[PDB]
Amino acid sequence: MVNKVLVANRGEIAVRIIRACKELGIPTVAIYNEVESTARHVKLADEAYMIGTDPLDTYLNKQRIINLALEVGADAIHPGYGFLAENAEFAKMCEEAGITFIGPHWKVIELMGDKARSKEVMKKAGVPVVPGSDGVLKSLEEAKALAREIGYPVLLKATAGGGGRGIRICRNEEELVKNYEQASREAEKAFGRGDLLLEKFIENPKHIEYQVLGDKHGNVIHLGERDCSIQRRNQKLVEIAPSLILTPEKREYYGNIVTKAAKEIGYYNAGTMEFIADQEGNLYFIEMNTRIQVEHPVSEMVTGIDIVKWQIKIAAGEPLTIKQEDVKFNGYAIECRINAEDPKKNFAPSTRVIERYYVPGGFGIRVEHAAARGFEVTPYYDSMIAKLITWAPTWDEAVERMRAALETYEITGVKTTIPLLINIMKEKDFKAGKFTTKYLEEHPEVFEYEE
Amino acid sequence: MVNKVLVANRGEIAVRIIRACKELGIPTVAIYNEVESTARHVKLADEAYMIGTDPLDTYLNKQRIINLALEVGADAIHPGYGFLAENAEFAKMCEEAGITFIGPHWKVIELMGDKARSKEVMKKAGVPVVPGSDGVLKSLEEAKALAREIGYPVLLKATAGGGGRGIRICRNEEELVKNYEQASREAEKAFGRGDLLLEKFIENPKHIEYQVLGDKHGNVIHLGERDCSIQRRNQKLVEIAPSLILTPEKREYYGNIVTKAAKEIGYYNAGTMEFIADQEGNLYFIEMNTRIQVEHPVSEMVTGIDIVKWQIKIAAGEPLTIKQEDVKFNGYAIECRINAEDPKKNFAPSTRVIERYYVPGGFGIRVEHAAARGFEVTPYYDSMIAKLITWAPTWDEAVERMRAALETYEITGVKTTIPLLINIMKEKDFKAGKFTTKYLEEHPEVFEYEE
Repeated sequence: MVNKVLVANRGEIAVRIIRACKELGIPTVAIYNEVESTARHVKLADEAYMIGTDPLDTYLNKQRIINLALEVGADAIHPGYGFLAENAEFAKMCEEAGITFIGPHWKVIELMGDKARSKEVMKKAGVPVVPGSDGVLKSLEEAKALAREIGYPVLLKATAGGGGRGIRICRNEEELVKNYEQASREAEKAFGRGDLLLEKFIENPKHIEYQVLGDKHGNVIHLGERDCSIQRRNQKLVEIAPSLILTPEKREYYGNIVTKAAKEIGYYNAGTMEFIADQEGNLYFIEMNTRIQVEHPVSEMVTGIDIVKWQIKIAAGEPLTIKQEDVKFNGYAIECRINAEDPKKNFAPSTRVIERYYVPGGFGIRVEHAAARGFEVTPYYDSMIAKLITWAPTWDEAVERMRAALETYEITGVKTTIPLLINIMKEKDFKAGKFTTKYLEEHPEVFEYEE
Repeated sequence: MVNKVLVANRGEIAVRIIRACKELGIPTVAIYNEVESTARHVKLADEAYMIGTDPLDTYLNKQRIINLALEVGADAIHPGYGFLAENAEFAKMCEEAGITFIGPHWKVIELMGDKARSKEVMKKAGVPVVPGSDGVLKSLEEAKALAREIGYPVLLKATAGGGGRGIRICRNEEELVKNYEQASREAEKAFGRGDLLLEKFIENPKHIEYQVLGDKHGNVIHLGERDCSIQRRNQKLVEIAPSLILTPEKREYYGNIVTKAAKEIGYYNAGTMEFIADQEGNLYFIEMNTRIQVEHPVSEMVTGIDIVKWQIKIAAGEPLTIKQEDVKFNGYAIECRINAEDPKKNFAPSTRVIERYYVPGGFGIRVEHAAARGFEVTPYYDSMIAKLITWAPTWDEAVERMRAALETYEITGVKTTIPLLINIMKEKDFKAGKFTTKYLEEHPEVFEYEE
C-alpha cells in the first residue's frame, strides 16, 4: 500500500525518487538536516521536515523516521541507497509499524548482509563463486592437487597464528611449494596453526554486475549487466551498460543464473549481484546490494525500463508486467561521476560552494543532479555533484558523446573530476574498450591536465 | 566538404549545432555581437569572433560572414533556423565562394520561398492543398457549384476594388448567395471588380507538419509528423510527436506523398512541410521551411534519429543510410518552450537577468538550452530560455512526465511560461488529447495562476 512516500534520503537520489513519485501522482515527504535547509529535494517535495541532532542522525535514526511517517500519514518509505537502505532492522520495524518498505523483504536483506554466508547461499543456488579450498588446507599434497584443478595462478594465505598474514601469489607449482613451506614455517615459530587457505587468483579483474528486478508474485527478471571496473580506492567513477566482454548468449546464461538464484531466496524489488570477471569473461559472484544502485541509469538507458518507478509499483503490490524475453539491449550508455574532489591529490574532497554551473543537454544526454549555483559540498555527506549519462548506438559514439558533454559542463568554485574524466574518454585503451579495475593505476597519464 | 564549421547563429540552436560537430570531431567557429560576449555558444566553440555593427547585423551580413569563414578556413556553414537560414542569396554566395552551405540547394530555397508559387509546385507534385476557386469566380452559379463539390463551410473574399476585404464565412448555400450579393454590391459602388475568390474553410484546424530528410544521392525519407497546434499569436508553445490524429497507415500515406514531392523538386538535407488538418484528419499543404526546425527534438525522441548530425553528414556528401522502412515511431514526445515572457500581459518579453536556475533531469527528460545564472534576455533576439522535451511510452505518461519536469524547473529574475505550461498539462482536454490551434483561446482558465 503506497499513498504517500517519505524519502529517507537526500542529494541526487532523493530527487530521482521524488520525480518518480511525482510522475505516479504520489505525494512525497522529505527529511533533511539544518545544514541542507536549501537542498533540492527539500524544495521539490510536497512536505519537508528538518529532523535530527546531527547531519548523519537525520537519516539514520530509525524510530524518529518511522514515527514521522506515521505522524504525517506516509504509508511507504523509500531508502534510496546508503544510510538505512540495507538495514534489515529498519525494514523489519517498518513492516511491524504497517509501513511499506520499498525494497526486498527484511529477512532477505539480513541474509545478504552476511557476505560470507550469502556467498554460500548463492553457491548452493547454482551461482558461480571463486573456487578455492574447502576450509583449511590439509597438506601440501592437497594444495598441489587443488591448484591443478582450479588452475594457476592461485593465492595462499594464513588466517590464524602469529605468522605473516600477507597474501601470497603462486604462479606455478614451484611457487606454491615454496610459499606453502615459508608460510607453515612462520606459523610454527609462532607456536600455532596457520589455517592456510588457497583461492583461485582472478588477476586484472573486471567488475561486472547484474541488475535484478522482481515483483512480489514470483516474476523476477534481470536487466543485463554493468561494467564498473573504472574505480579508485574502490570508488566508482565511470560505469557502462551493457558490458563489452559478454556476448548475448553469455549475457543470458549468467542472467538466468542470476534470476534463478534470486527467485530461490524470495528476492523482490530492485537488487544488484556483483561479480568479478576474468580475462576470458568468466564471472564469479562476490556479493549483492539489496537496494537501488547508484549507477542504475545506464541500465535504464539500454533497456528503456524505469527501475525506480518499478520499485514503487512493486512495493505497492503491482505485478511486474515484463517477461525476460521482452528485455532488449539497445546501444551503449556511459555514466561519469561528477564529484567535488581533486584526483591529483588522491581525490581529496572540495568542501566548497559552486559558483558558475552550466548543465549540458541534447540528444542522448541525461543528467541526474540536485545542483545549481550556491550548491554546497559539506564535509558530512558524499562529494557527488551530478551523474552525467550518455547513450549512443555504438561504443565509440557513446565515448565521443560523453567527452563532448563533459567538455561543455561548466562548474567553478570547486575542483571536480571533469578534467580527469575528459582525459579517460581520450585515452587510447578506454576508446578501444580495453580496461580493468586497475585502469587508473595503469594510466597515470590521465591525471596530467592544465591546472 | 566539411572540415571546419562556422555556426551562423546563436542561442540554443548554436549550442545544438556545436554539440553535433564536437561529437563528429569537427572544429567549430562561433560569431556573436558584443552584447552577448558571454553567451554559451561563444564559450563552447573552438574559435569565436565578435562581428557586426549592431545585434542583428552580426548574423545578417552575408559577405562579412562568408569572408570570415574564408579567413579562418571554415569550409562549411550551418545557419540553424531564422536569420540567413532560408536566404537563397546567401546560400548561393556560399556555393560560389566554395563554402558548403548546410541546407538544401539555393534554387530549392528560392522556389520554396515563394509561398503561393511553391503551393502550385507541390500541388502538381501530388501534394493536397486547400481546395477553392481556380482564380476569380465567374459567377454566383459557378460559386454554388464549386461549393457543393468542395463541401461547406466555405470562404468568400474580395481581392480587388474598394469594397470590403474581410473574409466571409458561408455555412450553407443561402449564406453563400447572400455573401456573394453583398460582396459584389460593395464592389459596384466602388466602381471596380471584386475579384472574388472562394476557398474551403478548414475550421478549428490542427497544425500538422512532416519532417523531411534526404541525402544528395536521391534517398529522401520522412521522420513522421508533429502536431504544433498549441500556439499564441501564431507563436509555438507546445509541440508533440507523433500526432494523435494520424493512424500508422495515414501517417505513411501522407509521408510518402511528402517524400515523393520532395524528391521531385530535388530537395536534400533537412526540411519541414507544414499542413493544416481538419477534424477528420485530412491534411492540406500550406508551406515548407527549408531548414532545421526549432521543434526537431520531439521527432528525434520518437524515431531515435539525430537530425542535426545528419544535416552535417549529408552536407559532407555522405549517403543517408536509413531506408523509409527503418523509420519507427516509439512512444510520444512533448516539447514546451520556456520563454522569458508574461502570458498574462499577452506574452510581453521579460528582458531581464536570470538569478536562480535549476534544470530538471531524469529518465525521458531532455533539455536544449544555453542558460545559467546570469543569462540575459536582451531586446534584440528571441525570448527563449530553454526547450524542455519529455518522452514516454504513452500519451498520458508523457503529459505527466512533462508536468513533473516543469514543476521542478526553477527560474527566477524573470517571468516565464512555466506556470502557463503547467496548467495546460493539468487541463482536462489537453490530457485527453483534445486540442486545436485555438486551444488557448478556448481555455482562458490556463492563464489563471498564483502571481
